[PDB]
Amino acid sequence: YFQGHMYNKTVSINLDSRCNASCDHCCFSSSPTSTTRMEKEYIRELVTEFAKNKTIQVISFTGGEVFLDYKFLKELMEIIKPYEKQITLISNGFWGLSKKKVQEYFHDMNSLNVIALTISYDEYHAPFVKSSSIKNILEHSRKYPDIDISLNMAVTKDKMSNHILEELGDSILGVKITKFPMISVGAAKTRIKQENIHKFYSLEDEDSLHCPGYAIVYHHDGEIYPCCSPAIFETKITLREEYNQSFERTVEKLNSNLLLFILRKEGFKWFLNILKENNKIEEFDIPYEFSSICGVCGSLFNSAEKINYFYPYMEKYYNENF
Amino acid sequence: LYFQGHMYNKTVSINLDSRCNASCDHCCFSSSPTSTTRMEKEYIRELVTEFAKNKTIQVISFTGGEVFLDYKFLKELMEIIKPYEKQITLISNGFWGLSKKKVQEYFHDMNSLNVIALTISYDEYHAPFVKSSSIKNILEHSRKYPDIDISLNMAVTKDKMSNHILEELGDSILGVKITKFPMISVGAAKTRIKQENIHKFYSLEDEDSLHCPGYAIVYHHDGEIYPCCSPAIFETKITLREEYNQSFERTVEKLNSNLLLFILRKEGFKWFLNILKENNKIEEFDIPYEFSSICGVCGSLFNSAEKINYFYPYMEKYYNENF
Ligand SMILES: Nc1ncnc2c1ncn2[C@@H]1O[C@H](CSCC[C@H](N)C(=O)O)[C@@H](O)[C@H]1O
Ligand SMILES: Nc1ncnc2c1ncn2[C@@H]1O[C@H](CSCC[C@H](N)C(=O)O)[C@@H](O)[C@H]1O
Ligand code: SF4
Ligand code: SF4
Ligand code: SF4
Ligand code: SF4
Repeated sequence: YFQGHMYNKTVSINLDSRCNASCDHCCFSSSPTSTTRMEKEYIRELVTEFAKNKTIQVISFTGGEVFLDYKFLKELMEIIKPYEKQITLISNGFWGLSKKKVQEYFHDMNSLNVIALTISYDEYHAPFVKSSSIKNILEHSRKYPDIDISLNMAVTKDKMSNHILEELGDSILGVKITKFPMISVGAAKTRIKQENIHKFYSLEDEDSLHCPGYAIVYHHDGEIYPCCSPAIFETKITLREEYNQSFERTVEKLNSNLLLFILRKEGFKWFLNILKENNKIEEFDIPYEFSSICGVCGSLFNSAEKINYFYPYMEKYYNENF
Repeated sequence: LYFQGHMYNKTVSINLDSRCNASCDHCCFSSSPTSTTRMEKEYIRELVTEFAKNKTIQVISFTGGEVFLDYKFLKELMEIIKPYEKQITLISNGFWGLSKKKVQEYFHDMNSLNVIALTISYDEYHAPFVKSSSIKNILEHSRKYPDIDISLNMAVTKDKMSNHILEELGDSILGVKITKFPMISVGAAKTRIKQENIHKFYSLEDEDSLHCPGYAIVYHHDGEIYPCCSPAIFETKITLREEYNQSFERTVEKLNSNLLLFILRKEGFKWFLNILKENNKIEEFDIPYEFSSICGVCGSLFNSAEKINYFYPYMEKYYNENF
């Protein structure tokens, strides 16, 4: 039906860049002193709109650390509750230190339709959160089979989290664990040696270079991104045109965005072939090797000059097709 | 204009054979190269043809045994499904990863035959039968096929937690969903593993946490049809086959009209446990106080015709009160 929009069923909101941790890989460079965030009242309005929206099924919350201002998170989950939307959360699990706190939060999550909780723990998070805190959360989650539990571990060649998993003991039984490489963005750009980042892809294997898929995120910088990959936040791709924009308008802009249409239909080779034919790979600092497809994305579109360079080619594509 | 009809009709699993190249000490099926339990090949072709033609089934899953052992047969079944465009899932011990030719050829076939998920099982129990490098070859090659969801399932006990297994896989596990899970004490796990080494972190006190993970129809290699994928269901007297040539529509109808399973789903295990507790039947029914999974309660509640029949008057009362 031309505009079918298979992106209006989920939305993510990044509540704050503030975090109790200061992870050396952090794509947001989050820390207790981070000040980037949308205003609380503005977030209440966004959440109220997402709860009332008839197509949205799932609302996800991320940061930063969303459990740091738990009173506000619970307040937003209560706005959604009469509308019966599903909620997902991601956390560093610092709150797991008290088993009593873990029991209160799980009681709330279960009564507020939280269907998934992802806990991030690895050698990068370890200086900030104790292993026992993660174990308390993972162990208590067994009492709530309707909450899908995941453990996400960000790794490098020198920090593969092998001993982290062992210290977690049997608390990880039944938990989906995913170890993933670093995206070279934020604190990972300056605090991690590039040689320690796993390189799985190169500029020549163009057949594997396809975006995994779009998902709308209202970010703590006040912008709107087409996915939640750490790489996207340093790009200049935004779906925001004004302060008070509806989700119908955000979805319409995502579906009519020519760059994103070309990226989805043609893959990253359409853009890489333009830079290669114009001898711009070195001028635009495209890395030869990357840890993920998102690494190409971030390097192609992380400046106004780099994005604008494609505009005459996109205009030609629009005229040729359609 | 039609409210919700039958549930559990969007997926089906078929267990192709109990034969396997491995002889894992935990195996719920007691699979080995000498296992003879299996439905006939032609009978399976008919089942797969019916599932492919079926209007509601979206996903067809294959398991064993080791389904890649008789690759020619598996590929034939996947080819029957192909014109109907159903999604397929596979689970394997990955013994075929030792051969680079098999890895390339099998991934090409899976991608062209709409295989959306492949689960590889590797742990200390599988390790004597399949080399680590074989698993590594499969995981590494899977990166070239991003539309195939890859999972690593590791069966563990207190004495065999598979800690070194993960380390020796290196970075081939990056992006792979790993799940370590405890044992269900069925099959070879009943006699070859000490009960003390099986994790038992679920209890009866977690009454509100006692819910069945969900029903999924399984056409098993013993020729029976089961309402779920748990190794524990085989020991219950809960089955879905009434005759040799039974349609999938009939299997679904039987599952949806099973009053015990309706009550179990809607009310949870506490409905049955509360009846036992009120009449002091927990010890008479050998209900364990601790268990590795909720399926452990299931197995103990319904493992005899007399236990199932004990609930009949209460379920009849429930049907009359509700509906
Ligand atoms: N440079 C980077 N590359 C890859 N993953 C990164 C990253 N920076 C952060 N992440 C991951 O992005 C996820 C969300 S971070 C925000 C949620 C919360 N503070 C948490 O840590 O879970 C975490 O799993 C984190 O490890
Ligand atoms: N007693 C038991 N308890 C729990 N999981 C078991 C089990 N016996 C077998 N399994 C698991 O059931 C799954 C399917 S076994 C059949 C598929 C294939 N041979 C394979 O090993 O993957 C495997 O992950 C296996 O480890
Ligand atoms: S990765 Fe998560 S826990 Fe670590 S600094 Fe970033 S926001 Fe905080
Ligand atoms: S390829 Fe680009 S748009 Fe697609 S998920 Fe990765 S960063 Fe986002
Ligand atoms: S667990 Fe899988 S690989 Fe091991 S014996 Fe059983 S069927 Fe074979
Ligand atoms: S609780 Fe019973 S019916 Fe449900 S999956 Fe486990 S064994 Fe099967």
